[PDB]
Amino acid sequence: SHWVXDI
Amino acid sequence: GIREVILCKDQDGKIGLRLKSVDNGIFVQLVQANSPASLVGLRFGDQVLQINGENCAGWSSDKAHKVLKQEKITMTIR
Repeated sequence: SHWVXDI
Repeated sequence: GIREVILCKDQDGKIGLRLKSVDNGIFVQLVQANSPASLVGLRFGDQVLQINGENCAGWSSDKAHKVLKQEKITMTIR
């Protein structure tokens, strides 16, 4: 239900 | 069961970790094999409780970007 970030 | 990981970016500035915000938490969604993230034992389903000593429950993407993509990163993991 929310964001995705690649680090 | 709380652990701390202290990560070092690779030669290209990357960690190999994908994080996902899903109702009431930040979780590890994918760890690239043979990355700094895999070397400190991060795995799918790990919950990230703190990033650089700050509680990150409910953080927006902007806040995470600011903190994580503004060469040491620390996370508290459950």
